[PDB]
Amino acid sequence: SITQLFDDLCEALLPAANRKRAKRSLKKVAYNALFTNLFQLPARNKILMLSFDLRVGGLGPKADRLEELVEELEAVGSVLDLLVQLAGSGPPRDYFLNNKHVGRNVPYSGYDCDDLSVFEMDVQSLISREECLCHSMIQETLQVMEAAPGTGLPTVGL
Amino acid sequence: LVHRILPVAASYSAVTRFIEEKSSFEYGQVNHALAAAMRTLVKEHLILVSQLEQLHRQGLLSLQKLWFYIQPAMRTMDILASLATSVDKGECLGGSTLSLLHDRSFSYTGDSQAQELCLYLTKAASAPY
Amino acid sequence: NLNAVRETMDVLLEISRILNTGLDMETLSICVRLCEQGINPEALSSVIKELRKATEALK
Amino acid sequence: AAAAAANLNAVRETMDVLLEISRILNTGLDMETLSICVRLCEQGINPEALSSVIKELRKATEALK
Amino acid sequence: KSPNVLLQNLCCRILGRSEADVAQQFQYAVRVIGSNFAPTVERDEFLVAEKIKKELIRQRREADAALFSELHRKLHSQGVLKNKWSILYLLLSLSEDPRSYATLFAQALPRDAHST
Amino acid sequence: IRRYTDQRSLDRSFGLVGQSFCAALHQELREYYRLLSVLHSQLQLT
Repeated sequence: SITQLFDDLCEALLPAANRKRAKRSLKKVAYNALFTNLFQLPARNKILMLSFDLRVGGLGPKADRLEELVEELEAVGSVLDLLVQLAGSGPPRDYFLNNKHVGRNVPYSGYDCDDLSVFEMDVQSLISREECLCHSMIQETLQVMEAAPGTGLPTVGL
Repeated sequence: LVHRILPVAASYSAVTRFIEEKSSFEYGQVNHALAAAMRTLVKEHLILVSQLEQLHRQGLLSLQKLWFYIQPAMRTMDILASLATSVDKGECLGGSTLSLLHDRSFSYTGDSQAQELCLYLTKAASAPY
Repeated sequence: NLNAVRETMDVLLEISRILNTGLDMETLSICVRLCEQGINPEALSSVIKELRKATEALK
Repeated sequence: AAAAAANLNAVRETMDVLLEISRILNTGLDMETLSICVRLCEQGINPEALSSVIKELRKATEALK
Repeated sequence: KSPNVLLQNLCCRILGRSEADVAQQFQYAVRVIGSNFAPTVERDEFLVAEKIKKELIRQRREADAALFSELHRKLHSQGVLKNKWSILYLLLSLSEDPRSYATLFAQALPRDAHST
Repeated sequence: IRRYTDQRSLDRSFGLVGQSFCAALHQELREYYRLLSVLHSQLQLT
């Protein structure tokens, strides 16, 4: 069962990309940390409570996608309650936004200043990254190549 | 631009002058009710300009925004001023200015923004008859 | 049953990718079997965050 | 404190004014619902958005009756 | 605290059902309240004052409409409310008469003639 | 589009199916000015 699958988990967190006695030490720290918390519909609602915070924080189609998937997840129950409590632990375009050139019936309306004003900003975050990239690759190498004499790689420490 | 905005003021002076003149007993109970239902929309113009006053006090009102704001209320005012000119022009009182209201009520059907306005004044003015 | 659990393992990847977990497929497979045991998932989300901290303390 | 109980008096004053306005209009809300609606309206919310909900939840308790 | 569970507190008060007993309604609540949170129309407490007066005329009352102005005075004298426009617009929208066309009657502006 | 409406709205002896097109052509100028109002707010421009 699960405590044998836990051994495969202890092999994953150890670098595979030796490795037999470091596993016995990592297994000790794994078991020593595991039992501290364990010693001491209202379920889809927890996903809805974060979809609200999605909709307030911009990004409309992501929350509209999330509420489209929580209907099919109800058409194993302890797994999504783990996912909702691991939702912010994750790793840190589109041609259309304002084209009425397609369709057969589109409603007549004016400007709003929250659609096309924030469609040049969707690209402005891209152009303001692709130059901040240029400052995060020439700095990270000039920090290696110039500090002071006697600084470099630890092969001189051999 | 100021001159482009001004016809709704020329079409408010005439409206209030009609409401003062034709609420008297020389024009009968139908004209009393007619100006008394025209008065309700005059109150609404007074409401609108105070909301725009709150906008100007917060430094959030300009000439361009005002010109767009007054355009939906200009059509209603235009209906009232044309109606007042027509009843003054033919000296119509009693049931002739219920016949005129019957003609004007069928006249406006284009957007149905003016149709409801004239229909309310006919509903109010046909009560004494 | 063995045909069912492969399809369930494929669909349970999707709902954990949209919610932006830190879980990869292997640790997803271990944690999907562990949550199905009955041990409260509200505590399992915390023991994983402590395990991944104590392994980084050694590195 | 003492000045912290005067502010707890000045909120009951407001809540009584709002409780008066709620009854002279003969609304559907009771005093307990109203205490959630004051918290919502303090944050800054469209009152056009909440009223449509309240119009559906009161017909969703005719889907309970 | 967060606004979303506060919506479920409202859901416990109006329904006989608890918040844990229903999730189809809370789905719709998350649909409506999100992306229409934080005012997007022009505020005016004055129009709300004159429309609560306009409603008390519809109940054939003139005494209670000038007592409402004193409650409107007291509302400002305490001054602990953030949007005095919003809660009174909200109570006015949920008003029920004890016992046509009104879109051509004065309303708040959409702020689509203005940058937001 | 404004020049055509400039004579049609002062002609009251005309088709009432043409004074419905012309009243679906007041909305189409009001919306132009709406567009301009939003642009005027953003002025405080290249």
